[PDB]
Amino acid sequence: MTSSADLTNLKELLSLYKSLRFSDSVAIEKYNSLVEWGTSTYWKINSFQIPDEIRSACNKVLDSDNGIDFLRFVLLNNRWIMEDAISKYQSPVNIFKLASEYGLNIPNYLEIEIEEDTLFDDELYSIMERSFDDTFPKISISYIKLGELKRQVVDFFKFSFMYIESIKVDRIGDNIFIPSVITKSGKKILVKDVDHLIRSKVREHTFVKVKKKNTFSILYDYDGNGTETRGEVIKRIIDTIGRDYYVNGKYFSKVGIAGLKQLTNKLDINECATVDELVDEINKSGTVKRKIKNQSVFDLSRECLGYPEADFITLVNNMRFKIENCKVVNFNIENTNCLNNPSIETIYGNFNQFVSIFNTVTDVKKRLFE
Amino acid sequence: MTSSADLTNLKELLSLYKSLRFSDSVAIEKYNSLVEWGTSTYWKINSFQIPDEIRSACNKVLDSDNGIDFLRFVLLNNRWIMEDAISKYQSPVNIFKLASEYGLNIPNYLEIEIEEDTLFDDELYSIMERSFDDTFPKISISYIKLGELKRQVVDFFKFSFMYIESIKVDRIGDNIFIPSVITKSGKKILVKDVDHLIRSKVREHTFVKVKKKNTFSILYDYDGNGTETRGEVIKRIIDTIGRDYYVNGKYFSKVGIAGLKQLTNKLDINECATVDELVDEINKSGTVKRKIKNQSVFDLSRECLGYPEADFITLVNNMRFKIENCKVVNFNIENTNCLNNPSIETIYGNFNQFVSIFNTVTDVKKRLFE
Repeated sequence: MTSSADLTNLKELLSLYKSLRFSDSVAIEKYNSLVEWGTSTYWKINSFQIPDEIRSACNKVLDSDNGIDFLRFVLLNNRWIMEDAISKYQSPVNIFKLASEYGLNIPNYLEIEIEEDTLFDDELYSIMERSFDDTFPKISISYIKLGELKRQVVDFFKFSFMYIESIKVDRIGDNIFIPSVITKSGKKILVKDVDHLIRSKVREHTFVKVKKKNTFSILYDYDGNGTETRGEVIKRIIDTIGRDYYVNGKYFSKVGIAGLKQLTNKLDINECATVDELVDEINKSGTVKRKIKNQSVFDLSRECLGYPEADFITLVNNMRFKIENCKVVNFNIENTNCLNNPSIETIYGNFNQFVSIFNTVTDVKKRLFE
Repeated sequence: MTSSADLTNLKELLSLYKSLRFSDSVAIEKYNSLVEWGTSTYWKINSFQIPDEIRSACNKVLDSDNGIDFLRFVLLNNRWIMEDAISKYQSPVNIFKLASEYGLNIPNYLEIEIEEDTLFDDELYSIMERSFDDTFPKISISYIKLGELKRQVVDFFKFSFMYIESIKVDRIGDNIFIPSVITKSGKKILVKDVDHLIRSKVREHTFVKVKKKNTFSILYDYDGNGTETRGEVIKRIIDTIGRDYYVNGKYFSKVGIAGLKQLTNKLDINECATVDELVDEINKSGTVKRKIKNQSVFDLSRECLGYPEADFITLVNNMRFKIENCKVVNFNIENTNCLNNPSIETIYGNFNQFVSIFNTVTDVKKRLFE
């Protein structure tokens, strides 16, 4: 009832099971048939970097069914609100509960049992809309029918032209802000990130397409006559936001102790909340002092920010400056073409942080070999 | 006067000279200094596939000075008209003469000796414009100052709105055509390739931007409100050109014996100008007959055209057909979304050739095992 034949079949399963990733075709078809046979005899056979707070719970709930290949999160308001995962056999009904058990933000799952496949209308979405209470701006009303791995998607909306007057920031978390487009008619409009704002060509004192929906209203993508190149937009908005914010990831952040933070990082020392604490920690560290001594404020304050080696220079050589006491007080870029390079604008938006850490390292280097 | 030291220096030059491609930095700086020393002691230390007619002469004239890293050709009217090459020390004055000696099309080099760097005006370009006699549509008036590796570029022009009425082909070579936009005012307008035409939202019976210049007038790129997706354009133009042309490279070509040509290619046989010659050559070839027998007209007439394996199917499954005697007489695609894929439109434009070779292989397979 157990022979050598089954042994041979399972041996081939053994050998090619973890060569399945890139096997040859006959192996994959044989495996489809041998998972078949063994199951009745042997019973076993555009998103970006999500930091770890979510990846831990992801690693747990992916153990709930090995058909799960990814998890689908909506990033909103600096929150990862899962809605489902790409599973092959497990209906997400356990999955959102699990993700709730593992610290993943889930929505208010108010799913009307649908018998006949239908698309929702005025009430059919409105009433669920009240019942949802989405402090998160999620506008896709989708219903999962259990028995499938897809969904029914309903959403209705208008669009018009709104007259912007100015652009703002709005704190949403720790030191983090978003743009709230302010209109000549006293209304605020939302966007997703900084790059949504950029892509829009958003400026002041004109009309633009906006998609108006009842619970939320979102600044509509762009469709018009674009002659205003990207760099001009980047420069304009970087000035408009103010000189106190740099751009971290999808968001802003004020310049502050994070400079001392990164710097203490780069020199293998303890956290120093103030500057004299820093100079002390350096001074007692003969190696850190002696490895500052050989360097320049410029090379060091750019190595503490990881700009690659060179294109930094194509930037630097494109602006004029204002210095006293060997210390930057002002600066301004005058040729805007370089910003049209991708690797360039990531450095440009991230500049005021570099200026500040530069002044700081200047000061410590002055007072240390003082 | 020759010692062991020089031996050591040249040995390092020897070792790292052809590691220079990806050496480490000290090696490259040492090499900069040792090319220096040895030269006084040892005296030695968006273009696409250009077919070989030009690459042979390229390989010769790149031997004229090893500072030459590429050659810059302007492709025009199915001709590779060189204008210079990226040389580091050799002024192109010998290079265009060389390229003339090796069968490379050169322009009419009428260069006014400039003393003071200046930009040309009405006469200053016009007179040279007559003297040039460019049966090729090259509009860049650039002057090389000898003593540099750059140029002075002058060109002035207007633009307006022209009312197209229809679109045409125009034979330029062997079996090759171009589009000549025909306007409601009886004028013809030029373009570079098919893709210029595509990325031009070109249709019938409306106004579009055109850049008007004295000797040539060129259909201006697009800048307007684009809501008409790419696939719709592809379909429209493929129909407009006619059912007798497929798209080879940047150009068109009539369907014809090239089918028999490619087919004879794929089956390792002699050229057969007519179909019965073909059936004979197959019939006497027992191996070729016997390797047709196992196949299907479809798989074979798609292998003779190299469509990869699969997306062909996403195409095929998107159109309706018209067959008699197991032989396609008509077809028409009804879902246009797939054309927005790049690998898809290259197959779509190249279709009528496939239809024709399909009918042919059907016929030979019928008459052979007849």
